[PDB]
Amino acid sequence: DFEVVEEFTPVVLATPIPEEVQQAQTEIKLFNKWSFEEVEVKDASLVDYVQVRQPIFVAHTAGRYANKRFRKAQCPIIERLTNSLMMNGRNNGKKLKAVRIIKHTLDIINVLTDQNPIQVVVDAITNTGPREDTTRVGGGGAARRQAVDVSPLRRVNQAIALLTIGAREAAFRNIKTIAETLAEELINAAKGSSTSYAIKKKDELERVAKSNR
Amino acid sequence: YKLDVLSSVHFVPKTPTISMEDAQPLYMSNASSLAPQEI
Amino acid sequence: KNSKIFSPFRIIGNVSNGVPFATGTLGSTFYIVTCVGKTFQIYDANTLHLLFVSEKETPSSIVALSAHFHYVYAAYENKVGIYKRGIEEHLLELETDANVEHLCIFGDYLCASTDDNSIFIYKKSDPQDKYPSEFYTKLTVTEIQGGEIVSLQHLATYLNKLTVVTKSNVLLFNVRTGKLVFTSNEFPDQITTAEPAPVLDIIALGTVTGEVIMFNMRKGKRIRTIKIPQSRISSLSFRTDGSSHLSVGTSSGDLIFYDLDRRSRIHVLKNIHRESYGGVTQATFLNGQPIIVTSGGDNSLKEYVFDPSLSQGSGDVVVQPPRYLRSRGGHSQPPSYIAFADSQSHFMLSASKDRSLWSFSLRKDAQSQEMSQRLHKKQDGGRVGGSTIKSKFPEIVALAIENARIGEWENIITAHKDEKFARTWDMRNKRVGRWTFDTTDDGFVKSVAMSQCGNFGFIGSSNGSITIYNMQSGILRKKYKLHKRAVTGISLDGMNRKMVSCGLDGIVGFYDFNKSTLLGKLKLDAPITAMVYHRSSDLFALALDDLSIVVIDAVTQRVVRQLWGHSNRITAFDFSPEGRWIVSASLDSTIRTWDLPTGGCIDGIIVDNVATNVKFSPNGDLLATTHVTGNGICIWTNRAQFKTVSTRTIDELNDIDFNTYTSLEQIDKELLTLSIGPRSKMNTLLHLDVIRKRSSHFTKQLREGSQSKDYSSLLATLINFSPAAVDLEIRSLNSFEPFDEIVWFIDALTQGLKSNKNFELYETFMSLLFKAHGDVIHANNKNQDIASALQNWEDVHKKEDRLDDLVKFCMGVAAFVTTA
Amino acid sequence: KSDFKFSNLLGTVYRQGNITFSDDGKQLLSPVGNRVSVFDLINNKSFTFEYEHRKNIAAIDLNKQGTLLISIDEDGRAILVNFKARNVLHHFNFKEKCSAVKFSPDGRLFALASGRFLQIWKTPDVNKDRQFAPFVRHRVHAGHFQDITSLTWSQDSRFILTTSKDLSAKIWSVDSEEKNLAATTFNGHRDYVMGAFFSHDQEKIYTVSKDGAVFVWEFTKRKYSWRITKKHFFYANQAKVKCVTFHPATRLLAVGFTSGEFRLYDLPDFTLIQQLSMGQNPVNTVSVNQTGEWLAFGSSKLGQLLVYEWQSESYILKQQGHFDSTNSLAYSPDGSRVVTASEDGKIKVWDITSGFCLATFEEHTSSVTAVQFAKRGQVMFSSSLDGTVRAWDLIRYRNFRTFTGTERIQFNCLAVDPSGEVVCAGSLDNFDIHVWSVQTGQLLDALSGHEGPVSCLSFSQENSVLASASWDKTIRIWSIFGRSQQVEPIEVYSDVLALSMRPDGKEVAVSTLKGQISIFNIEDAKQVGNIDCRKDIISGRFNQDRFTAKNSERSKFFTTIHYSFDGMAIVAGGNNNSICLYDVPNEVLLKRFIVSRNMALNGTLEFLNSKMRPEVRVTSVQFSPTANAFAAASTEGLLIYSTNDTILFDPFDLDVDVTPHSTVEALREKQFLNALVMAFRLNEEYLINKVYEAIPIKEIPLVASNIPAIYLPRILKFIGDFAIESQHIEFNLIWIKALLSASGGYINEHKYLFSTAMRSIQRFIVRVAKEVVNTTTDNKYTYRFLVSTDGSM
Amino acid sequence: AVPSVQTFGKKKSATAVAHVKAGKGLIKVNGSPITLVEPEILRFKVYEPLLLVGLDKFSNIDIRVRVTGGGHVSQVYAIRQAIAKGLVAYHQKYVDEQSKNELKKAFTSYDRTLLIADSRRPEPK
RNA sequence: CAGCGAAGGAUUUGGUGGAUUACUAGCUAAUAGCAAUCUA
Repeated sequence: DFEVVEEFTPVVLATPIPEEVQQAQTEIKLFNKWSFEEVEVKDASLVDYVQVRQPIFVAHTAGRYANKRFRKAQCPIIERLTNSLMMNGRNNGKKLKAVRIIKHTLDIINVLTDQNPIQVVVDAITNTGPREDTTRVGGGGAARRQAVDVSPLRRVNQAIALLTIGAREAAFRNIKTIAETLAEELINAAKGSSTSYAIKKKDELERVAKSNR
Repeated sequence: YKLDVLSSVHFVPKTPTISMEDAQPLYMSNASSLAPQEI
Repeated sequence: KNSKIFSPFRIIGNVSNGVPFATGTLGSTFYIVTCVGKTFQIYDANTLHLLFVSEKETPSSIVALSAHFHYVYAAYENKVGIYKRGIEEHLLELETDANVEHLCIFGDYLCASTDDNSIFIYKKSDPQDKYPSEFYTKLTVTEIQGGEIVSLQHLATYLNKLTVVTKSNVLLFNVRTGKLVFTSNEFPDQITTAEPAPVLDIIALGTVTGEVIMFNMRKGKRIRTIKIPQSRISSLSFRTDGSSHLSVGTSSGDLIFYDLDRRSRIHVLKNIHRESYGGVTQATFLNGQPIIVTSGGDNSLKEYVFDPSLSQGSGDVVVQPPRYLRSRGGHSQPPSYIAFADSQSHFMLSASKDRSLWSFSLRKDAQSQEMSQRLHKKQDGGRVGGSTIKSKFPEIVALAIENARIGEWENIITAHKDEKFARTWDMRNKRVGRWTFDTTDDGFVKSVAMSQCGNFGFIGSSNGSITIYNMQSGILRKKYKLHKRAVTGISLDGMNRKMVSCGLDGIVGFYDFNKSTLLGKLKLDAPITAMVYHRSSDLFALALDDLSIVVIDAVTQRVVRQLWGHSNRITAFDFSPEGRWIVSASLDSTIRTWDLPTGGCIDGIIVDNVATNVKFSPNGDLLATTHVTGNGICIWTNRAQFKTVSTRTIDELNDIDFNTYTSLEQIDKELLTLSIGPRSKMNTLLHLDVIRKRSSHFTKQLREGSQSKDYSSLLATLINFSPAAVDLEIRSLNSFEPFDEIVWFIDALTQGLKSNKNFELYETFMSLLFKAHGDVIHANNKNQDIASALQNWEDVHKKEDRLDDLVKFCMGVAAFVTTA
Repeated sequence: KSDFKFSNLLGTVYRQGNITFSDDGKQLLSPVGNRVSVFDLINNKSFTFEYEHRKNIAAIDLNKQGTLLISIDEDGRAILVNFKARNVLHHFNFKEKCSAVKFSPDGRLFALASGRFLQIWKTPDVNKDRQFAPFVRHRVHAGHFQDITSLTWSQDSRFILTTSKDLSAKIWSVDSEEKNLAATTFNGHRDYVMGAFFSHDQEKIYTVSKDGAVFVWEFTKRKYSWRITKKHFFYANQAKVKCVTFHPATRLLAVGFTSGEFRLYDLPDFTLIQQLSMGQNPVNTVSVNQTGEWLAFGSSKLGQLLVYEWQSESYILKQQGHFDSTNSLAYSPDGSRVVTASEDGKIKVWDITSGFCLATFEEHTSSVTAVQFAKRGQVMFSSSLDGTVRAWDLIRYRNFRTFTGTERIQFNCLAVDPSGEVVCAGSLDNFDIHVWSVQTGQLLDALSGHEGPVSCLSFSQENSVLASASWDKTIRIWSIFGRSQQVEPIEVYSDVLALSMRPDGKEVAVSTLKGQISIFNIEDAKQVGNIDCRKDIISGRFNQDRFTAKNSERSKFFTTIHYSFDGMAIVAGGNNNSICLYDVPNEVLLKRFIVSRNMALNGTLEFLNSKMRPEVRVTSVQFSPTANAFAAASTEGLLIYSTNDTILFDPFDLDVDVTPHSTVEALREKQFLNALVMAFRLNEEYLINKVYEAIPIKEIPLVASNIPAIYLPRILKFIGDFAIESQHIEFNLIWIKALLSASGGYINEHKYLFSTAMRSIQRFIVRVAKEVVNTTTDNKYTYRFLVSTDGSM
Repeated sequence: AVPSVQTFGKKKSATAVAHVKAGKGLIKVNGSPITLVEPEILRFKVYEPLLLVGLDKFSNIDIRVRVTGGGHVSQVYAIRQAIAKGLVAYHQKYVDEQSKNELKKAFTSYDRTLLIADSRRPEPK
């Protein structure tokens, strides 16, 4: 048929480079394990806000996303998960610890549910983000709520927030750690099991909006 | 003219009835080009 | 066959062909007139500049040419032409059918020897005119008196005599009395050349064995003899600046210099010209000067100079050898490949079978220069191979020049005969480059190309594999393997985005270039021999083996034209620079032009030599063809750059044949139509008072139209004349007692704008009427004739709001669609 | 797309040389620097010849058949051009400075004054093919001792009368047999003889000199031997004669002096018909019409060109250009005229078709740096070095607004709002950006944050975000409107000159001093892609400098870039003599144009002959908003490069059955839509015009509704470039109405495809059709008044 | 005597000098190989100038990086910047400009902070 | 050392010739003469 030759000598270097590292020059995988192609966002209106189309090697892109309004809609969603994981007074700044426990939770997500953990966390985002909410229409403070819709950036924000703080309180004083509780949370949120803090909170917010619609 | 022609890079060049008024604007056949407010 | 697109202009790159040239002397300067086939060319001997080229090609080859002061005498098939400044002044028809093949000019006499050993003398009419013109007598050298006439000369101070040098004898004729004065003794070997010495009544004879005789034409003896064993002598010249040297010229290409005073041999210039092309054909000293001009049959004309002697007291015995001075030259073999170097049609690259790449100038023949083959240094520092005895590269199959990055790096990429790598060249430096691109499959290079970014060169091997190298750094970038038989054409888009290859298995492959994919593959019905990509219109043409030319576009990958008509193998073809025509040339001795819009053959030329190369200029100026015989490049100019040619097919809606459409005057009688004229005439008419402040036949035709009730001639005169005339005719219209001329003008304008033509002018004529003397119409308002004339004018004019709401719709909807 | 050819040369109506008229004196031929411009003064249009001398041209003549021109430059390199085909026939080098060239009245000979030799050559045919040597020399006469200043042929092309710097004038017969009729020489002048003319009957000879004497020579007796019968003097004291001409039929002697004053006399009686002044600079050229009614004067110092009718004392045109001093240009929002901001302090509004200046504006007291249009051609803003931005109404021609700062700085670039509330301007000595309201006059803001001189400003045309870019290697994006005060700085590799902005406001292309054009996404401030342009730049070698053109760092970067209106291309120019255009998806050079081959300019030759001058530079480039062209403000003038569809066969998916023959068979068989799409696939202008006119009015909307969407911009841009000059106004408006009604939603959702084809259509509706509709409306209302009211006494 | 090239990579206070020259293909950071650059979770931040363009660009050149200052993540960002713009500058000066701006296009499409840092800050609102 | 490597290789330099603008010939007292000479 037709084939292109574009290297003309088997490439060998003087510094020995590991075989999986030099295998990573044909496709960029997260932590050299998890592929970014065939990772779709199975809910439209959240594609163009959960970003999985520039593959990365680690969740530590030091780029600047907090100086325009919707610029954090194209931080990769693994890194948005990581950044939302490193928040409380105890664990502020510790992005390498957050990256390391994201690596551990994607390994154990894959070893429990034998599928792509990036696809699992993307399904967890698109199942967790609430599609309706209530504002408090004031009237000076008349305690009545009015149901509003909710924009997709707010849905991705509140999805990552619900998932991460659900993993924190689920790891609060049990035997499991943050990596294992976050793995359980992301798996249950991906399949949508109503056993997770995150989609129970989504179902409560959507049900209250349905109530005082 | 002479101080800014030597303070520059690129080159700068320099009775009968009428001097023909070679330079003159306003003309696409305009006569009353004043504003209605001006009038 | 005469053509109707291209007309012959010149045949460039030619300097000599081995007819012995003539020298001539205007004042104290010298010119050198050399024959190039059927034209001669005059050169300025102080700098070898081309002064003149003869104006018309002679009907056969020029075979003997001489030059007195202003005039050049060129003898071809039967007749002698007398030329001044190229333009022919006279033509002397001889009364024979024998071919004239020698001539001399002295006095009032021109003497021309034919090849049946007859001599024709021609005389001036009155000794003040410029050239010999009338027939005088005929002389004959019969077999008793001498052999074949081998030269015809007049050695000086011989009152109307002629030295005729036959192959064995030397005769001396008196050309007024027609007599044979003196016939010498015989010579034991056949003499080939003669030259008169600057010594009085001495001629010098050169034989077919190796000896120069110095015959004394008054004593009848020979003065001395010079022996050059096993060398046929083809030239003789004498030095005339106080140094008695002789220069003999030998048909193995040697120029030997003798001192006659002290009988020694000064120097030998060996291999001054090629023996295979004739050796040194004419060598002559410019007289009084130490410079000698040689010329050979290898299309070359050189000058050699004697420097003054290096010993400050002896001099005459220490003779410094002759050194080289200026020279002009071209190809010694017919060229094999042709390209244009730039878009200006100034230089053209040209490769020949004598293994040289020349760069010939179309503007000034002094600028023609041989691209040098002196190799660079190796990049790492290792040794380069090759023979020590340096020879030229194998003769060039193909080349591709793309001067986008010219002067920056290597610029020409060329492919040679039966060798597996393609060299590069630099046109700016005019030299070879540092890189030779290999094919990497042990196959010869069948095609080359290069992109118009100038970064990439493409090699197409005979084992079907395209390799893409970088022209700057010389290394393999990519390698496509689609074909299995030889790849004969590679080209690429003007945006470096899609490449197109064609092999002689008859598949055209279409590849994306940035991505390394293929976009498609199209199987034709013959092996493809040559591709030409027209790059602006993205249409490439293939010369198939079934003697058709398939024109196919690269965007949608379809065969879009197929041109039939050639009877043998298509040697070459090329697109017009506008991409409208394609000119092909093939081994049925023909050149055709195809209008690929209509798909037919516009013009055909039957040319006697087969045209092996055809190239258009990158502007529409010139066609350059290259034939099987002839060392030069034939140059044609397209007459369709100055006129327009009909795209109507030859063998063996005139506006659509001349590609025009004269727009018809009005499309429909119910359609408004402006004037055929400038748009500004309405504004000039409406505001010519303020414009200038910022700066009768009519009455007779109006009356006659009021009689006949048809104002067509009136309105024709109105649309004809100028705005000052229009204002001055409308302003004087008898607005006083019965008001006839006003109402005749008004219903003339009514008859006018009933016809829906020139209607903006009829509108301004009504505006000029109301402006000039609408006050009298307002004065005798309710007058019956003028009120009825205005009534029917409004009756026709009220149907003009079609234009109003039409432009209202177009303006409103165009604004809405553009903004929102 | 990329197949631009040199169309026109706006600006610079005259540089150096002699003006010529046509025979039917409708066009005048004017030597601009090394081109030749031809202005048709009745059919209001103009073109410039494509060919190019290598030095400034000094002589022009075309024969009175109008069929071929010959132009000689200031060292004798003649060029013979076919005047109708507009293609050059021959290049002939006369060896020295030729003062005049003239064709005979019978066209068949021309003569020229090369040095002190009068040489007559005979004219090659226009019908003959090009030869290697088409000129055949008639003779060369040498009787003058110094250089010949003028020629004059007689009425019959039989004698020629030449004037020299040597203080004589001579008469030579053309042929040898009349040598005895013409062998005299005419002495008596104190200075250079500037002209020598015959009378109508060729009995009197008038010889005008530089000091101011005109001598009348007659063949009288005091035998008969050419006495001098009367000397008349101009008595202009300080000034002296610079150019003379004579119309022998109307007996009109026209004389221009070195003081701008020209006088015109009725010659054998020497009565001053008129005396008036061009200006203060000398009158370098006088030329006269064949009927003698128009006089064209050229002054060479200010580059000005009058043609003036002396009967009706009035100037047909007054047109002064700008050599070498042109800082900016801007197309009008329909591509009908170009506004030029020039270094002598003035704005000039040049029509493009007719190559002349409509209005000029001198209220800046220093070099105007930038012009920019706004409010859809109603207002025009300019900023200069005298410290002012100011606004110009192009209706009432008034400077109605002037904006200054508070710091006394000089402004180098500006940018206006789309919704023209705010003007904005940046300097090269202040590091701030000055933000003025246009409605009130006040200084609305001073934006600060650059640490280097703000080289360029541009407002995004759609979302109205400001982009500035400065020599601190930084492009910066300011959200000004609506409570933001937001600043986004994008750093870049080197210092920026000429930012430019996409028509949709999505991206911004900056030119840097490295030599590159980088293209950035505005909203997500990351680089989309760059072009590396410093190796396809032609940087010539100056005469004064001692470093090669390869190693020079003078001009290997672009100081002005501009987007195409479909957003897909960038034209670019700088201080070099190449202008380059690229397509920004592929980042590849489409085409590079050599802006000058004049060796009289400086940076033209890369290699100087081994045997200050005005350097060549382009200061502003812009694309045309309506028709597929660009203007470049070089030193020679406003170079206008445009494609045309008459040439270049470039089809669009034709097959073997798609043919002009097939198209006219489909037209004769009246499948009108099939004929229209066959002509679109041919993409042949005559075929599209033929089918377009052959479709009837009854079924314009069926065809226009069934046109496929890929052929929509072709039919729209065809209708635009056709309907500007075509007479079929209702036919073209019917087609426009049918296309806008049938497919005017596709246009609105594909704005930038039809962004130059729709601007060309409303260049037809408001500029010819609305003028006609205005005239018929005024006629209707004057009728209704003149018949509806009471005129009694 | 050798064709060599020096570039600089900076983040907050780390700074890395990279010398690139022709050689056998060895990439050495602070004397040790590139496969030892701790904190070992950002070793692919260091690797991505190699894996973005292929190791066949590095098969003929040897790089050495000297990194001072900063912290762990500032040093890996300085290393990757120095490696990236050193490869670009080597292919500019000693290989062809087409591979030069192909490398610039690949690095700029990944992130232009491999080639241009974010340097002077803050903003005074 | 390996490698490159055809009766040698590298570096430096002086001189000359040709291009560095697009080729209609020299001289003079120039409608022609001269160019061997303008002068009786």
